[PDB]
Amino acid sequence: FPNTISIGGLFMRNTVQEHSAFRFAVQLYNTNQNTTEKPFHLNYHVDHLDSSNSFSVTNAFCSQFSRGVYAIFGFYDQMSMNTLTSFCGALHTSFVTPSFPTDADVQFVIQMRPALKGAILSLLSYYKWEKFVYLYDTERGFSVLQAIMEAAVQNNWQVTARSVGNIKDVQEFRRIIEEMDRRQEKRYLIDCEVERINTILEQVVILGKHSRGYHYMLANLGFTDILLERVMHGGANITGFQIVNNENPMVQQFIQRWVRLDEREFPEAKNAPLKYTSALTHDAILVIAEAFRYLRRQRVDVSAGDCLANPAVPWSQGIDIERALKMVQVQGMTGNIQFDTYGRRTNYTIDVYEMKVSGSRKAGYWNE
Amino acid sequence: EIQMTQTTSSLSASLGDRVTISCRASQDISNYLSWYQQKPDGTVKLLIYYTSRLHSGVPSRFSGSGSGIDYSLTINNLEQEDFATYFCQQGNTLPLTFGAGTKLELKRADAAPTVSIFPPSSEQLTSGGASVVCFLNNFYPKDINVKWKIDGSERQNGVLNSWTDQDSKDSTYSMSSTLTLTKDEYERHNSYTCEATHKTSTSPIVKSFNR
Amino acid sequence: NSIQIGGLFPRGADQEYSAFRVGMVQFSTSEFRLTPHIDNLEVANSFAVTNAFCSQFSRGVYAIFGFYDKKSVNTITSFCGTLHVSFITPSFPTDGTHPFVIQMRPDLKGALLSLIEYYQWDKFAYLYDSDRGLSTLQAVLDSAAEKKWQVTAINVGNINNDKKDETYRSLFQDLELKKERRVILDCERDKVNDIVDQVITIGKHVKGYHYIIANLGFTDGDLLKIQFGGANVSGFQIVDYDDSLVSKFIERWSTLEEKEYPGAHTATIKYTSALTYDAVQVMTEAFRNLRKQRIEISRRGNAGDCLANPAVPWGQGVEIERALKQVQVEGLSGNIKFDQNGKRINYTINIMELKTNGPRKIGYWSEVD
Amino acid sequence: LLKIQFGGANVSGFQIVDYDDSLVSKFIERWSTLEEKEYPGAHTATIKY
Amino acid sequence: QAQLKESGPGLVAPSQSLSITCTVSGFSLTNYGVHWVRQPPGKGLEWLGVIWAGGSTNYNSALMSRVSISKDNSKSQVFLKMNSLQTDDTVMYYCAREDYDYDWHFDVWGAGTTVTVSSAKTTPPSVYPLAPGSAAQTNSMVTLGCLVKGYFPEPVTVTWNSGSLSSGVHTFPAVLQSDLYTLSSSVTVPSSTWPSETVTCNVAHPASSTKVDKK
Amino acid sequence: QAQLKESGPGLVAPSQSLSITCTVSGFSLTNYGVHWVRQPPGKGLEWLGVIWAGGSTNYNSALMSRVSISKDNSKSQVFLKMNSLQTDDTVMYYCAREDYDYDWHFDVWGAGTTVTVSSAKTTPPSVYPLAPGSAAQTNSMVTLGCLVKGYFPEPVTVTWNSGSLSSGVHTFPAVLQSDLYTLSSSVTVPSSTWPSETVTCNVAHPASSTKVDKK
Ligand SMILES: *[C@@H]1O[C@H](CO)[C@@H](O[C@@H]2O[C@H](CO)[C@@H](O[C@@H]3O[C@H](CO)[C@@H](O)[C@H](O)[C@@H]3O)[C@H](O)[C@H]2NC(C)=O)[C@H](O)[C@H]1NC(C)=O
Ligand SMILES: *[C@@H]1O[C@H](CO)[C@@H](O[C@@H]2O[C@H](CO)[C@@H](O[C@@H]3O[C@H](CO)[C@@H](O)[C@H](O)[C@@H]3O)[C@H](O)[C@H]2NC(C)=O)[C@H](O)[C@H]1NC(C)=O
Ligand SMILES: *[C@@H]1O[C@H](CO)[C@@H](O)[C@H](O)[C@H]1NC(C)=O
Ligand SMILES: *[C@@H]1O[C@H](CO)[C@@H](O)[C@H](O)[C@H]1NC(C)=O
Repeated sequence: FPNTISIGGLFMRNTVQEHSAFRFAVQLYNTNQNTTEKPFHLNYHVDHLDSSNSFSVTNAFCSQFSRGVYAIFGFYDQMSMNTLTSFCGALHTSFVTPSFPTDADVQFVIQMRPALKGAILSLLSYYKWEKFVYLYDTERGFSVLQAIMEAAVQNNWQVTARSVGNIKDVQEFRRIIEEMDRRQEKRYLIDCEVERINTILEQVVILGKHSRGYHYMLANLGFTDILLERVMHGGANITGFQIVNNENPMVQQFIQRWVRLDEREFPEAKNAPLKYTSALTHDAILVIAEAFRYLRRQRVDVSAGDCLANPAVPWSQGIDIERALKMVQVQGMTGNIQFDTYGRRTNYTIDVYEMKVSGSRKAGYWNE
Repeated sequence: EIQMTQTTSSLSASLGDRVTISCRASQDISNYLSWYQQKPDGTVKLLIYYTSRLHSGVPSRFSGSGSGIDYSLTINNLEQEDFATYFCQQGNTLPLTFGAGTKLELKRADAAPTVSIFPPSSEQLTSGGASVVCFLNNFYPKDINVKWKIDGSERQNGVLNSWTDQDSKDSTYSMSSTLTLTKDEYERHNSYTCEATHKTSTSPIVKSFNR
Repeated sequence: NSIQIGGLFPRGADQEYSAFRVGMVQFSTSEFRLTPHIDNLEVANSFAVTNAFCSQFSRGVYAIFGFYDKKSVNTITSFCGTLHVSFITPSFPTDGTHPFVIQMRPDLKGALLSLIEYYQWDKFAYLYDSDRGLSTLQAVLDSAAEKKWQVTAINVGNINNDKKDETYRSLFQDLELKKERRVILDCERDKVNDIVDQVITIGKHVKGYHYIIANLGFTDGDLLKIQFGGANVSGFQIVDYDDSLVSKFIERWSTLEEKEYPGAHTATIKYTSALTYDAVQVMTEAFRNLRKQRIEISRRGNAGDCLANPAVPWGQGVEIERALKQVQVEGLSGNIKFDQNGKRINYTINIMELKTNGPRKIGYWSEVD
Repeated sequence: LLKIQFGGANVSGFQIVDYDDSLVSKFIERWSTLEEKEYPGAHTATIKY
Repeated sequence: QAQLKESGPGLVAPSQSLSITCTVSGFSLTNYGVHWVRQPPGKGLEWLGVIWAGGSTNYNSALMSRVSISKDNSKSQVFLKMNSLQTDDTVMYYCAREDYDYDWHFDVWGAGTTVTVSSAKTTPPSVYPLAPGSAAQTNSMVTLGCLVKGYFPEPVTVTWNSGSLSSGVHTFPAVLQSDLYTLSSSVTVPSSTWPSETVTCNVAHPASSTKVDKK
Repeated sequence: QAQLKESGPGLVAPSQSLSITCTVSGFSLTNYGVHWVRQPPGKGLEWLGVIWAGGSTNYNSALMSRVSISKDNSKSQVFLKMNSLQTDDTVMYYCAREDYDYDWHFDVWGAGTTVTVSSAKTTPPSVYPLAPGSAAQTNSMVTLGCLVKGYFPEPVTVTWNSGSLSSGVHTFPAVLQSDLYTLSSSVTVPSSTWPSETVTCNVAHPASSTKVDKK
């Protein structure tokens, strides 16, 4: 029984802190000095993707497949979502990823980031909105947009949506905010990236007179990375989402072991806050470790060729490995970790933080 | 241009055999070749398209395969209507040079050639000529040689050879040799002999006639 | 000269392959000859698409014709963008300006928004399918927010074929909450017929409603069943059957054998088949322009592996895309003229309205007017 | 009647074969199992009057 | 079904014209192509040319200034003209239809005709009898023969008793010597039929239209 | 398809019962009728009786108080009981299905069984060899034989080399004499196989279950 576990690494641009947390989680697993929780040795190989096109993604995937791995940690965007899901469902290769959850239901894809639309619709039913604005991009799926449209149908709402993914000029943001002022719109929902949310909030602050009497619900898990300091000094609603609790003792142990690292071997570790993607990376390392320990306790075999063989003829132990990655019930940095039969996150908890003029507070927790 | 070739000029088989016919090309044709059949009357039909597919109207007994420059056709069981000329046709680059074309043959027992010598008639001899005929019928296979002898001397000039097709009743063959000379050359010789050398006998069957 | 090309077709595209055969027989030339290597593989599974791409690239082709799903567009824009191989397609227009992507379907969002602004709507429903992207949904939501409209936009694509009777019943029961009268159907040629059949079953095609068949094939569906209902129902057409060349192609099309050519014994023809028949003419005209410009690009089947590291391109293909942008012809979709990106300029879409005697054209639409 | 069932127009009619009886349901259970080639018009859930 | 039939003059002088007419049926000639191909006896087949449905026509590279092709869609006919013929033009000609089934293939072909280019004059054939000589009944079937010598041009129709007696007919092929055709035909009649029944071979030469009956 | 198979005891004593079981398949016994018919060897077939799907049953006029029929729809079986049997009950029995196709006809029948009513005791058979005597090879095939005398009851299975030697097997029928079965079997083997290869006839009597091999 190997005694040789090499995993694949598919890292895109802006994945520096995620790569550092990946390497540090591998280092924490290799330095356990305990034969029970560490019964083998864990290796890896990293390919840094320069472009987001499917050509380089396919080249790096076939490099990892010709090298010979058992699981692949990776990232994807809209340009490389279905390429990775098709190449990992065809060759029966397990693919653990902390990126955005996909729309359809596929196999051999273990998604670490939980879904967001359930807590969004629960907070819409709680706050009782019937007429609001919905800013969105395309870079994190279309399930949230279809869920908002379906809830506007079933509950008779008035959603004024803008696709702001291709907009680069801030004058368009200014005229959209002025048009929503002319429509007397007071309630907002922004499902966008971190830089785009920061840009929209900077345009709100620089344009000004948009703090008192307004409500902004930011549908993103990067609530710690949102530059919302200037908005809080105007007297505005701030509603966000987090999955990383600082009262979780494993999280603060990871903080106390994380801030002592060097910049040379682990960049972006001290000069930046701990993102949610790094916590999902550490939890993915924990899930892979628990799955291979479960495969060793059940004595199931895990053990070459080309990625473009006609036919492929995959090795059938990957179905058993996908079974071993969809029955993991553990407690990581994002709380409880389970999976469904499609690799989506289940039995999880989203922390919701409201920031009023009195300050910041934890308003409650969402349960599915 | 691209030249196609087929080394096998004739194949012999019986009813119910899997016969294979190969074809080679001067360069890679990317499997863009077809296999067609042509009966002896002149009717030409198509058998296999794109080197692997069967055309609508052809039976499922035949098949085709191959790769690169080497293509092949295969027949699972030979029938009575399957006796025809199989030809390969490339269609990659203009001009579309076709193959050589092989002819299937029915296998039977090697029978001895029945030889019959016929001298010239009086009406032909009155015109100034004399054509001694030699008919060798009911033989197997088609490999046979003929020789004419005029009073012991072998003659090669003025020899006409006509080979007939395989009969569909007895699976045999016929051949006709003709030695045509003048009346003065026929009057200067008395005994003329025709010798037939076949695969069934090492000694040639000789039929001689005198005056 | 022999020009080897690749052609990809999904399992189930029978009429489009028949139109491809008719276009290859009809548009044969004298100076050269095309050779399509045909791959009948799946279009949704990107692994089989990548296998067919690398198998065609191992044969060393100069151009690749074929379809693509919305689930695998980012593959085709990648592998044809890096290796500099032109890809001609009759599928939906992509979202962006991708190189080496020559496309046959014109924009439908502009004509649809022009039809709404002609009809002057303010509150309508939009039943869309999630299999050709979400570009039209984003366009109608942006123009609805810019023009103060009320769009009840509902996805329908996630409904299986096993229980597609109670779902549609609950759908049109929920569409009677706000008393919706006007519905735009953005579905393909297969889902539109099922939706019309279920509307006819539940009885919502009387005078008082409205429907828009949001595709180019308005005459493709069975319109003999909501003709005598006669609400208003309208749509868009790209194949004008009143032209001389189109009527000649129909008169040469309906006489074909069904066993020799499947999906050809119809009075009409699907719009993707007409776009395939036009794309064959476009490729033939571009290869004839290269045969007339005295440019020798002849090679063999040694293009190498598709996963070469680094995969170095060959520059003579860069003119070939510049060939395809230099083609201005006349086919079944009217005028065919392209831009620097690969989209279509100077096209014409007819606006059909279904009357009692049949569909009647009320006008045309272009991008310059 | 699967085509004017969801129309909304209330449709009345007369029935002589009550399918809720015991003998009628037994005859239907012995009827729908018959071969179509051996008995034409018998592979239906119902039967003509 | 679709069929094709080729017809020609058969015998023409050297350095002259040669018109071949191919009639097609079962299909249309407005949407398909027609390819004409020659075939030398004992040699490889050569593609003469092809004509497309869109008015395009291509020919061979070695004899591009020697062949021409036209068509009439009303009668569904194809006319192939060939000038500057030589002595090696005694070949066969075939017409076929083209199709696209992932490759440019030939789907429906024709029967083809024979063209013999020679400057020799047409002469009637001479029929001579050929019997076994000895009247010894070696078997129940006796074989007789007819030798047709001095015919021009090929071929002639050699029948036995106007197509009635056709049991055991061994028609040998013809040969050419000094521009003269030499052929032999054989018939297998019964031992009691000969010479009790008249077995007459009829040779019809269509070049000179000479009908000669020889008992 | 629908099939029917009849089974019985084969040998029963006189003035006793006789139960025959008919199994039907491919159809149902709740909507069709089942008719049982006897067949004497060398005489005319006589209809024993019939039962309907609705519980109705009819019998023959001469033996109405001698036969009875019942059925089980769960196993799809038909049980026919026959009492007061005589020495002339050595007959065959067949079960068939009835149908209406403008006439009351028999559509699907069965294989049928043989019933021999005799009070004789079961005895094992005696196998004796039968060679040609003279060793003169008259042909390439030589015939050997086995005579099975004194068997009770009919029939027995006579095979040649456990079913391997089945070329030229001439199995003659048996006869009855003094309540004893007399049968002959013949095998045609090659002239070089005998006596170089052991040709042994195996007689299995299922009445006494006696397996006798004779070389
Ligand atoms: C190294 O890691 C192992 C983790 O397993 C620690 O050993 C002991 O592991 C067992 C489970 O494997 C822990 O649970 C115990 O299980 C037994 C048997 O099922 C049960 O009878 C006990 O009641 C208990 O539930 C056990 O707690 C754990 N031992 C301790 C002290 O926590 C081990 O401690 C680690 N460290 C080393 C070896 O330094
Ligand atoms: C087309 O579908 C729509 C949706 O069901 C309907 O449109 C209505 O058509 C009527 C004609 O029956 C039109 O009424 C007209 O209004 C103009 C206003 O300027 C007036 O000048 C005319 O005299 C006439 O009354 C109108 O275009 C439109 N809307 C309303 C509110 O009536 C109808 O079902 C279909 N209409 C046609 C013309 O096919
Ligand atoms: C979720 O996890 C908790 C904690 O282990 C457990 O008690 C509960 O049963 C789980 N629920 C489901 C549906 O798995
Ligand atoms: C558009 O196309 C039409 C028809 O081909 C042509 O007459 C017209 O000049 C074109 N206009 C432009 C601007 O290309």
